[PDB]
Amino acid sequence: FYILVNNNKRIGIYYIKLSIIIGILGIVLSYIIRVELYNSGNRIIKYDNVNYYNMVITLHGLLMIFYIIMPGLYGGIPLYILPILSVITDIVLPRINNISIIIVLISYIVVINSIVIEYNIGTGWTLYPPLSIIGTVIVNMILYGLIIIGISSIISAINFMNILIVIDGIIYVYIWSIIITSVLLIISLPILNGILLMILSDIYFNSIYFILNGDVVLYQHLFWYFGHPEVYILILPAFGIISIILSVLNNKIIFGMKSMILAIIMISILGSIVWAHHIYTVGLELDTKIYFNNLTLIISIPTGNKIYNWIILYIGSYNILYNGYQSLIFSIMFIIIFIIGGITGIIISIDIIDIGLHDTYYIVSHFHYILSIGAVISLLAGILLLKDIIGYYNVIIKINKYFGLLLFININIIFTPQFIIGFNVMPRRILEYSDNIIVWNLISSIGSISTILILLSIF
Amino acid sequence: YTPSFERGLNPELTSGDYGDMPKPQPLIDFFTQNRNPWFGFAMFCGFNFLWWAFFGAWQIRPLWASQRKSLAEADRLYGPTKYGVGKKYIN
Amino acid sequence: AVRSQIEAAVYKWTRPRPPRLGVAVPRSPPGTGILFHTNMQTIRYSLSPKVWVLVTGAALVGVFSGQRFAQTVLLSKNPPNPPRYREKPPVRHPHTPD
Amino acid sequence: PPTRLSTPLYSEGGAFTVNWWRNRYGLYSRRQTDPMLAEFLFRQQVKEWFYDVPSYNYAALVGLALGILVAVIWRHFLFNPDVYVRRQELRKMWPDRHRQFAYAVPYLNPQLKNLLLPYKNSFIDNEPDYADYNPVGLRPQRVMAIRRIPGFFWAIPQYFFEDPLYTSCSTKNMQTIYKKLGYSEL
Amino acid sequence: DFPWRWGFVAEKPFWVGAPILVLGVLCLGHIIQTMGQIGVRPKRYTPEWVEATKERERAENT
Amino acid sequence: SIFTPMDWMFYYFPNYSRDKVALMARQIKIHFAIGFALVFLVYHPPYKGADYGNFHKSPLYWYKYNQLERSGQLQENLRIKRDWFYDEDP
Amino acid sequence: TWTEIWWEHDPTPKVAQYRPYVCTVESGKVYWWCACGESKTQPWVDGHCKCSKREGGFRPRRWEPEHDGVRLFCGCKSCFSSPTWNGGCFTKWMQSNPAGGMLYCFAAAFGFGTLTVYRKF
Amino acid sequence: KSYYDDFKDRLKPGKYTQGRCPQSEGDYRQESKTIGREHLNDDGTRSKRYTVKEADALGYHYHPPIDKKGQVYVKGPNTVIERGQTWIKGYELPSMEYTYGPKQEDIPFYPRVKLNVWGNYNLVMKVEFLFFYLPTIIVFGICIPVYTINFAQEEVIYTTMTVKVTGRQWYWVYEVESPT
Amino acid sequence: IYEGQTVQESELIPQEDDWVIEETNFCLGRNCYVRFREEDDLARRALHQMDSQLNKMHTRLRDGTVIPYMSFHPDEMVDRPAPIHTFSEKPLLKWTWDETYEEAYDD
Ligand SMILES: CCCCCCCCCCCCCCCCCC(=O)OC[C@H](COP(=O)([O-])OCC(O)COP(=O)([O-])OC[C@@H](COC(=O)CCCCCCCCCCCCCCCCC)OC(=O)CCCCCCCCCCCCCCCCC)OC(=O)CCCCCCCCCCCCCCCCC
Ligand SMILES: CCCCCCCCCCCCCCCCCC(=O)OC[C@H](COP(=O)([O-])OCC(O)COP(=O)([O-])OC[C@@H](COC(=O)CCCCCCCCCCCCCCCCC)OC(=O)CCCCCCCCCCCCCCCCC)OC(=O)CCCCCCCCCCCCCCCCC
Ligand SMILES: CCCCCCCCCCCCCCCCCC(=O)OC[C@H](COP(=O)([O-])OCC(O)COP(=O)([O-])OC[C@@H](COC(=O)CCCCCCCCCCCCCCCCC)OC(=O)CCCCCCCCCCCCCCCCC)OC(=O)CCCCCCCCCCCCCCCCC
Ligand SMILES: CCCCCCCCCCCCCCCCCC(=O)OC[C@H](COP(=O)([O-])OCC(O)COP(=O)([O-])OC[C@@H](COC(=O)CCCCCCCCCCCCCCCCC)OC(=O)CCCCCCCCCCCCCCCCC)OC(=O)CCCCCCCCCCCCCCCCC
Ligand code: HEA
Ligand code: HEA
Ligand SMILES: CCCCCCCC/C=C\CCCCCCCC(=O)OC[C@H](COP(=O)(O)OCCN)OC(=O)CCCCCCC/C=C/CCCCCCCC
Ligand SMILES: CCCCCCCC/C=C\CCCCCCCC(=O)O[C@H](COC(=O)CCCCCCC/C=C/CCCCCCCC)COP(=O)(O)OCCN
Ligand SMILES: [O-][O-]
Ligand SMILES: [Cu+2]
Ligand SMILES: [K+]
Ligand SMILES: [Zn+2]
Ligand SMILES: [Zn+2]
Repeated sequence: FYILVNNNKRIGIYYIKLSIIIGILGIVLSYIIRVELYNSGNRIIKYDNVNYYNMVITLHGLLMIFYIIMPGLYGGIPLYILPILSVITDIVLPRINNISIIIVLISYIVVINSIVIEYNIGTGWTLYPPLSIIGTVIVNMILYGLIIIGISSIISAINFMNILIVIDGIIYVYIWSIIITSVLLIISLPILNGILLMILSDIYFNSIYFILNGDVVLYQHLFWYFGHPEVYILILPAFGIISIILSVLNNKIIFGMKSMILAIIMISILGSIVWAHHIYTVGLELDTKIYFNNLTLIISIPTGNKIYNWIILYIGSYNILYNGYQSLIFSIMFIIIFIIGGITGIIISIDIIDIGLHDTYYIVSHFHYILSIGAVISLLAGILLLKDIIGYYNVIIKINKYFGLLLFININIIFTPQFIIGFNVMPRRILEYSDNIIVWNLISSIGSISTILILLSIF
Repeated sequence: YTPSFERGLNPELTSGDYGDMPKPQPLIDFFTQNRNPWFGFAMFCGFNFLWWAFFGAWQIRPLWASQRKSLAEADRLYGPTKYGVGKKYIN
Repeated sequence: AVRSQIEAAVYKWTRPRPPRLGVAVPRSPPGTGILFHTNMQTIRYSLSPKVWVLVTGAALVGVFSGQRFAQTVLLSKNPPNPPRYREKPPVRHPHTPD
Repeated sequence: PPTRLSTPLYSEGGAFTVNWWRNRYGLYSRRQTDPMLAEFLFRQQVKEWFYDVPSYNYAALVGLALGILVAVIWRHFLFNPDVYVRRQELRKMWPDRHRQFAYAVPYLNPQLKNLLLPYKNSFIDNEPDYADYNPVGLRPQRVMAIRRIPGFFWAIPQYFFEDPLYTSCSTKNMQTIYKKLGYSEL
Repeated sequence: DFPWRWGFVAEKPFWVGAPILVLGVLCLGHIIQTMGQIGVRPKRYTPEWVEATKERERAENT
Repeated sequence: SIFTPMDWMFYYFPNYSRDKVALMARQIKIHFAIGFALVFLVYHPPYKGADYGNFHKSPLYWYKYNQLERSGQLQENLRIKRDWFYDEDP
Repeated sequence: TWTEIWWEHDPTPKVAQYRPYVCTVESGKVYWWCACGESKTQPWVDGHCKCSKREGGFRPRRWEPEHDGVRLFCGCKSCFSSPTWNGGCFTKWMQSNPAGGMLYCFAAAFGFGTLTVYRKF
Repeated sequence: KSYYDDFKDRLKPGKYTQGRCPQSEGDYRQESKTIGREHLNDDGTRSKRYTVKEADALGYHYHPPIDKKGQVYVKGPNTVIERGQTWIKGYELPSMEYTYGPKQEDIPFYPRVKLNVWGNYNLVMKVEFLFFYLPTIIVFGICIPVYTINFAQEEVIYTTMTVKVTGRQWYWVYEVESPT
Repeated sequence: IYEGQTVQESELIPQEDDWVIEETNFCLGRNCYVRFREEDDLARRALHQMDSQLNKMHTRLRDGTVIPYMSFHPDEMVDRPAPIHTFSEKPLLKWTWDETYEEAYDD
């Protein structure tokens, strides 16, 4: 059979396959954006059809996060190797594992069908009210997808937590990363469901939470209470993969295993109580802003320890071993890229600096370096490491120095200018812009078209 | 390109019979890769990408000569007064 | 001539003494010679602590001495700003309706 | 860390000790099925986690972060005027909430604000004392600090009396310049 | 075991092919996006409009 | 302990650190109190810290201050360099 | 200094040259590198040195290029990336002549400081 | 040498694209009629009947493997008795040339070496300490500036003029006090 | 931290003056994509794949003992590609201790 299969390793493959398929739509949406931003004036989107652009950015953000990266890093690799890293045979809850991947597909079909049938309007991937609750039915459809996706995420989190009961070996660092990510989902998802229901209530049940005398900022607190743990849920599995790749490909025992494990735990605890650095410009109390700013900076301490522990893993490795394997290059590239993304995150953590850089392309570049480069490269690196175990072929990616170099150069061309544009300044979620920002936007656009061409070379 | 034989700091250690094994060469060969024209083309290439990445494409300047001149005149005639070396810069 | 004397003096003073091992290892049996071969994974050649300091110290002097050289010879100081005189602003904004 | 089960582990009395940890570690464990095996696994975990020197660094960090977290939460409820828990003031119109207004001024003047506000001149180059004077009296009059903020502020001199232009850029001098022209009052 | 395209590329030295590919890919990207705007001449980029902006900047001391 | 490598704590204070589990708890408790104390003793106290007439002047302050005071730099530094907007055009 | 002061049970090479040997190499051909510094066909084994005779722990070092080109080969016989050169020849020279190393490092540092300061300033 | 030439003979270039003739010439979709291959298609792939339509996991072709005595066939080891001892000779995998193709000669030498481990416990602990507190010191250096700038934003100022700004879709409305 | 096994001086004394560390090659050989035979059907290609497993390979020392393929994690212990059912017999994680009981010995 193909749909009835409960084998966890098969389901892991399905997660990877589905993420690539949905990735194409996400890439298409991303390509539409940079083509439009090539220069001032409409290029592929009519001025009378600006609503479509708002939908493109809204779906680009939603699909890439919930439908592409999260299934790939939290559903794909973990379902394949996690029961193997544990001494157990298969996943604890086989039937739940089957329904989780099916749920992800159905939610994807609902989302894309809504593009085709409903009027195309957008409110951003964060769905801030009141804009989200004064829109058309496409917003209702997107909410159903998120709620449905939430069901799959929570049941998958329950599945991984049960490994603690049955694990017959040692809890490796990678296993810890998945377990702690599951803990974050369990504590953050129910809060997300509650606020999403309130959005539906206003949209569909004549609720008045998001009109005058009802604080709209209420949504931002509850949403970001899940929002920031989500970004840490995306990256923590990537950290686990990097730890395995560096140790395995260098024949070096992981240094400071317990320090690595405690760093992951510390990040989750801190990541659950710093959500309001997304709300600096709303006008919070003085003491509130100081607290979140102070605690946000503290997240760098555990994150820094992991970076240094990774570096010493690569240092001193035997020279005779060939170092040009794509998996090793991607793992090393992650350290270089993540540091850039994290440092810029610390810059925008300072709230007064953030006043100028909120809702600008500097924030875009910040999370693209971490997610579009780092997370993707970590997912690529893990899949490459498991090529023999997974057994896929008909691609030239294992030893391809051209692909690694071209990818690194061109992605940096896309997003380095966006840091510069942030100070110029160019707002986010914008289709037109002043003529004097064209040069930097043009350079990034040339970077985007180049990256897409490179992907065709792997086949 | 029939490269030369560099004996080295200690000529005695390069005094044996090399047979078919390659013989040591001057260091200039390494930087030219034995004057491979494609290394020299890929070399001219290397400098172009570097230049674009740090200073922009200066190969478009010959086509931008006429429109740059008009921009310079506009700044001098109508733009805010420049002082000293500031006159050298036009936005 | 002077270079040779100073070169010899630094060479003699920098010859390393046996390390004070920070790990618990046995004493090699007396009369034990070479047992391994050159195909073993290469072990990086590391400078002794004295040599590392001297070389590293020289670079620090070089880099900052070069910085001072550029600032005093290659670069120039700002001349005083031009005097500020009362000027006539434009009569009208170019977009003022007529 | 002993390597023989015959040698006992020293334990203190209290709610977080070796004995306290042993009693609870194996409550949910399927692997600690007999004394010998249970002790071996218990000492294995204790050795791996509690005898790891770098682990104690994270223990300090979680304590500090949680301590701040609890204090800020508690401070808002206790002192923030805008936070209501009792209902007496919420049953009256705004002008009648006299008891709640008592929190306003003291909550507006925390110690740290008074200490650090004078150090604005480490950031602002021109007129760092533009907002120092306020005749209303809700806050103290501010006086610029005499030293730079410790840390990463190497751009400015260590003390402001070393800067030849510091006094010329003060709000007082600029006010003198513009008043001489009749340009503005401030 | 590889198609012609990879056998051709993988035969050359990496630092011979790599710099050429980087330049080539960037040039192709620029050319592709320039196709849709051949001969487009907005008025705001004409010399007359450029001068007017300079007049505005002088008046506004931008 | 604060800013202390615990290997030093293990070595120099064996009896105190004999119970590692208890030692870990004290590490958490001690740093919890510090964080709690900072908010309510350093930040919270109202109407305090406004005695700007009592700025601390460390010995390094006086060393540099006296050095410039001895010469004319201190007087020159404090002098207002410019108090007019426009220069006179000849 | 691993062989010199730390470990006395690994073979210790003789420095043939404190500079790399430039050689043209061909893909699909195997080369043998002298690890003792006494071969007369440097940087390759000549058939008469210790490496060729398998004497005193010295053995030839197998090497094969991926692509055709000109490559640098270790002459100091202690480069971490041996047979290929990575700069260990200069490092090992500084150990032998630390006074000279200071002069070179100072000069290199001086140039780097001037250029970096001049451009940024 | 070129190792590909050693096993060139084994690799005969293919005839059909993707390894199959057109279904009209040969119907690879049908189940094979060869005895003992009823579970396979003609081209060798597993038949849909075997894997889907009549899958044993669904109750088709019920055949318990275990026998009455609770035993299943097990292949014994290759035992040898010599020197007054019973020995077992392990099964060695075939030469990698047979499975992969390249001739197993001129293999580069990779010696045995034990794990590369960082030593000097005392030194290592200090490095771990620095990894934690060097970032902490940097954070402390930022903290004081952060407090100061936050206070500057919220400082109470003696403003003399008020401008009210209202955001609407999609324009800005400004309300100002008209002079008397 | 782990710094290798502890060694006593007596353990380093050789029984002959000509002893040197054995030069046994731990490179398993030259490999590439597993190359199947067109004549082999699905069943026999499966046998071919099972006979090309690197994790079933080892290096035999001079005393007859073998150092096998080893990995830090059990992910490298299953057949490549991973079969449907991997760990039919539970992998054993061997711990060591100094405890002993009399029943195991005989005098
Ligand atoms: C009290 C009141 C009472 C009221 C009573 C009222 C009753 C009402 C009843 C209501 C319920 C009705 C439904 C009941 C279901 C019953 C299930 C059951 O028991 O089945 C047994 C039955 C067993 O079958 P069988 O009879 O033994 O025969 C099976 C075969 O012989 C061989 O066996 P097999 O299982 O191997 O074969 C199946 C499989 C075999 O075929 C294959 O698998 C083909 C090979 C793979 C090719 C590569 C595919 C791409 C990679 C995907 C990777 C991820 C896969 C994840 C796992 C699979 C998820 C489906 O083919 C399919 O079934 C189709 C596979 C589809 C894969 C989809 C992958 C993603 C596609 C992405 C699309 C991107 C474009 C976007 C736009 C389009 C969006 C739609 O199940 C099946 O095998 C068939 C299931 C068919 C139902 C599927 C329904 C899907 C609905 C989707 C939502 C559509 C809504 C929106 C429409 C929009 C259109 C544009
Ligand atoms: C701006 C000029 C642009 C020129 C156009 C571009 C031309 C192509 C250049 C390609 C270079 C590729 C190098 C290999 C990759 C690097 C990997 C690596 O480091 O590992 C090697 C190796 C590791 O062991 P391995 O196993 O043998 O190597 C593994 C490979 O990855 C295995 O990789 P594989 O299998 O592909 O094999 C690669 C193999 C074969 O490699 C090759 O085929 C490359 C051969 C060298 C070609 C260099 C041509 C330079 C042309 C400069 C033209 C300047 C004028 C431009 C116009 C200006 C107009 C104003 O590489 C080697 O044998 C390694 C040689 C050591 C690295 C040498 C890199 C520096 C070369 C000299 C650059 C000079 C730039 C001057 C700029 C002045 C501007 C005014 O050791 C090292 O890591 C080497 C340490 C670094 C040594 C070089 C230090 C830099 C040179 C001095 C400063 C130059 C800048 C001065 C600026 C002054 C401004 C006023
Ligand atoms: C004034 C108030 C006073 C109140 C006093 C209250 C007193 C309460 C006493 C409590 C005593 C607990 C005793 C049991 C200890 C645990 C034993 C255990 O689990 O046995 C294994 C047992 C399986 O039996 P087994 O066969 O022995 O297992 C063999 C191993 O798998 C094979 O593994 P292996 O042999 O390789 O390694 C052994 C060990 C290896 O692991 C360990 O040994 C870990 C040891 C440390 C654990 C933490 C202890 C507390 C540390 C101090 C924290 C103080 C914070 C103070 C804050 C104050 C603020 C005001 O494995 C495990 O422990 C596996 C389970 C780990 C679960 C972790 C879940 C995430 C929690 C966060 C981690 C802890 C972070 C602490 C802070 C870090 C920063 C400093 O596990 C299970 O039964 C699994 C059940 C899974 C259920 C999941 C769903 C639960 C519902 C979730 C709701 C949301 C949770 C949100 C969490 C947020 C986290 C950030
Ligand atoms: C004498 C020379 C000059 C000395 C200067 C001294 C300065 C003071 C330092 C202290 C004194 C040092 C004295 C050392 C004495 C020797 C001691 C010793 O033991 O010697 C033997 C010892 C070992 O000997 P051995 O064991 O025999 O092996 C020797 C081998 O050669 C193996 O050697 P190795 O393995 O040690 O090789 C080292 C190599 C190893 O490095 C790696 O392996 C790196 C691998 C990752 C590469 C990542 C590339 C970048 C990625 C960017 C991401 C975005 C991509 C965008 C793409 C766009 C599209 C194309 O390091 C590097 O390549 C340097 C990387 C430095 C960071 C790079 C990033 C700079 C960012 C700056 C801020 C930018 C702000 C921008 C603002 C706007 C624009 C202005 O060797 C050394 O210690 C060698 C040290 C030499 C280091 C020189 C590095 C210079 C780099 C300058 C960067 C300038 C940046 C300018 C822009 C600034 C803007 C603000
Ligand atoms: C995987 C995704 C991911 C990850 C890991 C992070 C990690 C971090 N993020 Fe990010 N972030 C996003 C995804 C992510 N973020 C997204 C998607 C948004 C925009 C959402 C939206 O608005 O739509 C965002 C937005 C965002 C904002 C602005 C929110 C707004 O106002 O709009 C800020 C502000 O501080 C921030 C901070 C941080 C910090 C401080 C970290 C830290 O974890 C980084 C820590 C890492 C380092 C610091 C580098 C490693 C450490 C060292 C090299 C040594 C120690 C360094 C120091 C002490 C400085 N993030
Ligand atoms: C995982 C998340 C993810 C990923 C990969 C990307 C990838 C890219 N994104 Fe981004 N993007 C977001 C998440 C992501 N993005 C979010 C959350 C926003 C904010 C939404 C909002 O404004 O509300 C955003 C916003 C955003 C904007 C701002 C829109 C606006 O405000 O007007 C732009 C503009 O160019 C952009 C461009 C790109 C480009 C050019 C790429 C890529 O082309 C970069 C290079 C990548 C490739 C060439 C494809 C590589 C392959 C994969 C990524 C799939 C791999 C799959 C597997 C391994 C299974 N993105
Ligand atoms: C949320 C409102 C729910 C109302 C419930 C009513 C029932 C009351 C009993 C149960 C709830 C506990 C609160 C009881 C309070 C009794 C005393 C009282 O009235 O206090 C009021 C006073 C403020 O009221 P006002 O005077 O109107 O405001 C002045 C300016 N801010 O309330 C408080 O300060 C107490 C409210 C908070 C109590 C809970 C504890 C606060 C700290 C939580 C820390 C959380 C972080 C983690 C802690 C870890 C601890 C191990
Ligand atoms: C039987 C099990 C019961 C479990 C119940 C659990 C309940 C809590 C679940 C999580 C939700 C937390 C409540 C949400 C708190 C929101 C507070 C908020 O947004 O307030 C901020 C101010 O809040 C703060 O100062 C931030 C404090 C951070 C609160 C975090 C609480 C939840 C933390 C959960 C982290 C995970 C658990 C950690 C456990 C210990 C780890 C060691 C807004 O301030 P202003 O808009 O300026 O208004 C001020 C006056 N006008
Ligand atoms: O979100 O960072
Ligand atoms: Cu965040
Ligand atoms: K546009
Ligand atoms: Zn030799
Ligand atoms: Zn060398």
